[PDB]
Amino acid sequence: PIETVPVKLKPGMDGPKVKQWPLTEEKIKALVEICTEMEKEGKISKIGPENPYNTPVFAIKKKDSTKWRKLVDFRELNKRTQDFWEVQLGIPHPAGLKKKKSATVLDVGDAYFSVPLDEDFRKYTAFTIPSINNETPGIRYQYNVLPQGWKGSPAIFQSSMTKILEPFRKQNPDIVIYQYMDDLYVGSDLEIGQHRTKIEELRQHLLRWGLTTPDKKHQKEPPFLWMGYELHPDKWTVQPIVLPEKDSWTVNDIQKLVGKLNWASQIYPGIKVRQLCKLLRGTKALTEVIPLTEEAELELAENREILKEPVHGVYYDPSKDLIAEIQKQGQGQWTYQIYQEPFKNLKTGKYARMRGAHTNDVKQLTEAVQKITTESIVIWGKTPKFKLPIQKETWETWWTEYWQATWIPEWEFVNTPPLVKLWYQLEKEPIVGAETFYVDAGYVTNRGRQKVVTLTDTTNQKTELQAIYLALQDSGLEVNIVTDSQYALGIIQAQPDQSESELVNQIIEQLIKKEKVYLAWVPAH
Amino acid sequence: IETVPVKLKPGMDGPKVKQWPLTEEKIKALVEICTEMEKEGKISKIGPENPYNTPVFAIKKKDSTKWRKLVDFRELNKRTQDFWLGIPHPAGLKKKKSATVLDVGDAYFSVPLDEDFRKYTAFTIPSINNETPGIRYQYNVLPQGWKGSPAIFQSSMTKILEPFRKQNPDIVIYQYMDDLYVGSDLEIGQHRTKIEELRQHLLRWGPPFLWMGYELHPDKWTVQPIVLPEKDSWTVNDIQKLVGKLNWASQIYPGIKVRQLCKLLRGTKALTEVIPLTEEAELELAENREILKEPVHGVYYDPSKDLIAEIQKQGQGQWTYQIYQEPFKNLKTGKYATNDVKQLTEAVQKITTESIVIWGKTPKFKLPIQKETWETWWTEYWQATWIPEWEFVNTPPLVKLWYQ
Ligand SMILES: CC(C)=CCOc1cc(NC(=S)c2ccoc2C)ccc1Cl
Repeated sequence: PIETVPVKLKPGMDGPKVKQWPLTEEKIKALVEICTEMEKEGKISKIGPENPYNTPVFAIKKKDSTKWRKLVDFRELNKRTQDFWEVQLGIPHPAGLKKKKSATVLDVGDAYFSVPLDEDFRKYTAFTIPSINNETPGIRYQYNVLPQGWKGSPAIFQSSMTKILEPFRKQNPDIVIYQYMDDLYVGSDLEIGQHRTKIEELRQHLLRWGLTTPDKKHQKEPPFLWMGYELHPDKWTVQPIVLPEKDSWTVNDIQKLVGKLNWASQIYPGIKVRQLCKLLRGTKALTEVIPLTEEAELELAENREILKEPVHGVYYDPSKDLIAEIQKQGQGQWTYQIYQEPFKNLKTGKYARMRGAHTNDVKQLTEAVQKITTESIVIWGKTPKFKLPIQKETWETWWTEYWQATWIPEWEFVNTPPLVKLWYQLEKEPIVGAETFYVDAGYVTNRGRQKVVTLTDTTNQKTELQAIYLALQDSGLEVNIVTDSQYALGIIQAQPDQSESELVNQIIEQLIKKEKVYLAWVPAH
Repeated sequence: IETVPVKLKPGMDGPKVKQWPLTEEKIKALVEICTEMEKEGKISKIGPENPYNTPVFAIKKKDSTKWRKLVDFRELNKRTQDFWLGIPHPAGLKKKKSATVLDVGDAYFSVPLDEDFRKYTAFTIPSINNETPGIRYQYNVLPQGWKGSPAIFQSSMTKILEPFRKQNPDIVIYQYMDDLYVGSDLEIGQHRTKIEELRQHLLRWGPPFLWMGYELHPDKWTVQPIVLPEKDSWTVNDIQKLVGKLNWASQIYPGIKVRQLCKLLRGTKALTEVIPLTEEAELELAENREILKEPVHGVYYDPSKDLIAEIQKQGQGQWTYQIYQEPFKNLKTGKYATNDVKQLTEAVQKITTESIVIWGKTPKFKLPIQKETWETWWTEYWQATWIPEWEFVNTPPLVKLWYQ
């Protein structure tokens, strides 16, 4: 059969020693029946009073039958069981797959119950079936196989399934299997019958080790609804997405919507949730009703239309290259789509991540490129060729002068407005015949000019930026500004073009307008 | 053979480090590599009853078309017991004119690893798009890159090197992890031959070159002193940049005075307005200039303290680094002059190699780059067999201004 996986309890801990709750003579009867069958099948074994351990058991009738189901509470044993290597915590994103002529999912009936348990560990799996009549005491058992509900069952099962599957996989490279909990998904490019044939070889190979699965008659067929998706043998999409037509919206409704709207973005290009999100400002309760703004209904309405028309992503062709294309959808908003054949989208997506209170498009687009790259390596194990709306000259100019190291794969400029550029650049050397402002909230110039404005509610850092703003404000098309604020300096030297702070945006505004600006720092006192 | 029992620092448990996503190419490489190491029993697949994990990478060998498997045993080494006879750091190495580095990691693969420690060496070969479980393994032999491996092989090592060491004691030989640092002052030609001989003198018992196979030259390493602008005329701006740098540097060399220079800065003059220098100011600058000509006195290296390194991107393919243990108290300072990441990684390896050679330990780096970027590309340019520790930072535009 299958090689047993040795298990141990966490160091310095003893097995579970927890009382069996009182049961109904009815439930006792049920369990005894259930447990006897199990013993006859070898899944468990009566034990002697030699075993001091115990885990509770109770009877449950699931939704549809006047028959009884057995439940054993392993919370305690689990708190006491060693950690295992994580079960598949990572999953396949649809755009990563290669299409197949046929796909078939095989539900593995009685998974865990078909796998032996480490002899030495069985003792900790002890439970008891109370006796109906008092003076006549209860039945003690221990598990011989993976206890459903136990800590290591999933991991140990996955593990075993793999060893079992290996051989077959080798005798059948023309076949692909993705294990996932109890299901087994199998794709091939074999002709229908040819495929449906192997599906049957497999079942046999599995049945060889007692594992049972559903018959062609009873199998689930593509499309495969899985993890919020709709998988066809040749294409994919997010399952069905319908937007409500309510006239009254609560913070919670809006949150759900934005959330569903978010989901869609990975495949439906152009979804926008900016205006909806705005509706959440200042909200005081989940049940608070917010009225939609002219701009928010347009968006909802616009999105509704997008979702009406289904779209479907194609699969990955490992024989062809990956192309990633990125566009600015708005300030802070970026969109991209990865395709191999022109517009033949594998995936698409957005990026709003603003890293730092201040930024410029060159910095952000670059980060966009990094997120996409990371994503790709995870899905296709390679980086895509990029199609970017920025010129190398621009890129190089920014790159070359930014303190942080950065690197963008191979990219090709694409003239798809809007084009990202630097709205301005600080002069590298002080400007001749340009007035010089010494700011500290006020300024003093080489030309005698001054303004000592006094702000209220202002922070220490925010007061510094104000001075500069003043200087900028009042100066001509060329200015030399001298400050002692290393903070302001860094901000501006970073050359942001967008900011969370209004003040900063005002300055940026001034900055774009100027002809040449030279900013310099000097020690305080 | 007989395995020497190794244990983690008391109370500590094994590593459970996440594996960073790998490119198919690197994945294919590691598979090829591990499949053969398995056939030869160096490694074995493992079960779910092992929860530990260490990251593996694939890097290229310089001047070799083969891939090297690189296991990030950084967290493991940290939780591994110290070792209680040591082969201390030969101060004589830094002085040597020429030094070559050789990868001797293959030596370890002849010594078994204590059966009870093996579990902690678990590492995993990731699968593209998670379509498969991920091949899980653990070591049976001493693994390359673990701090225990050099220790446990010390004996067997000194043995094989006693002859060359006495039949050639003009050569200094330092071992650090998978590396062997061979130093001398012979001619670069003599060096290469004496080297080759040790290669076979090693082959005799059972070493491709490291750091491009290439050479090293520790004699020619020098500190990058803080420098000042030496210019024709001095404008108001020039002088402010000057005072600022000076003021900053004053915290290290308290002998720096700015008084006279700060006096030329009275009034709110036009930044471009040239300022002739007074006599006092002229002497002041000169003195400051003299003080900076050499590293501050009093800075000694403490074996019990971490060795820190900071890098600054200057531009045009130029970087500046500083190795210290305490703020402003630099043990060393240097310069280094493709793409940003490729450079940085070459620099990091360079600075690490120096740390090893000079002090016998790796520095803890502070890099000016975003994590995801580094994680993404570092293995594409990396060639060392060791991995320094690192963290990521936001370089203050002033510090850069104050260097180079
Ligand atoms: C993740 C999942 C449910 C996969 C099964 O669905 C499909 C998977 C593929 N193609 C591949 S490469 C495949 C087949 C079995 O397992 C894998 C990873 C194609 C179409 C569908 Cl409908």
